[PDB]
Amino acid sequence: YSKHTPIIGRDFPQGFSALEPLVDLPIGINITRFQTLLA
Amino acid sequence: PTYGVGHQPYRVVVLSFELLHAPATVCGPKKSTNLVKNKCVNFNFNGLT
Repeated sequence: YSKHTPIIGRDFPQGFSALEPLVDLPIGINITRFQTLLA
Repeated sequence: PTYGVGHQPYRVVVLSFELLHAPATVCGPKKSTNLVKNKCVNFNFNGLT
């Protein structure tokens, strides 16, 4: 699920905004760990 | 070049189907009908009946 909220100038905008469904994929993978990737 | 029912070459394809706990992402070509409005009908919309 995700949401993109425009940024004004303060960063981390305030207000309630719900995330919207983006992707739902039938992989069937057991997930216990994850890692973040930077370029 | 020798021919006969038991002697000609034959091409065989085997479709071996499995089943497991993973989601089944493959399905057949579920056939739809046209859309009927303003009448009392039975319906099935993407599995909702």
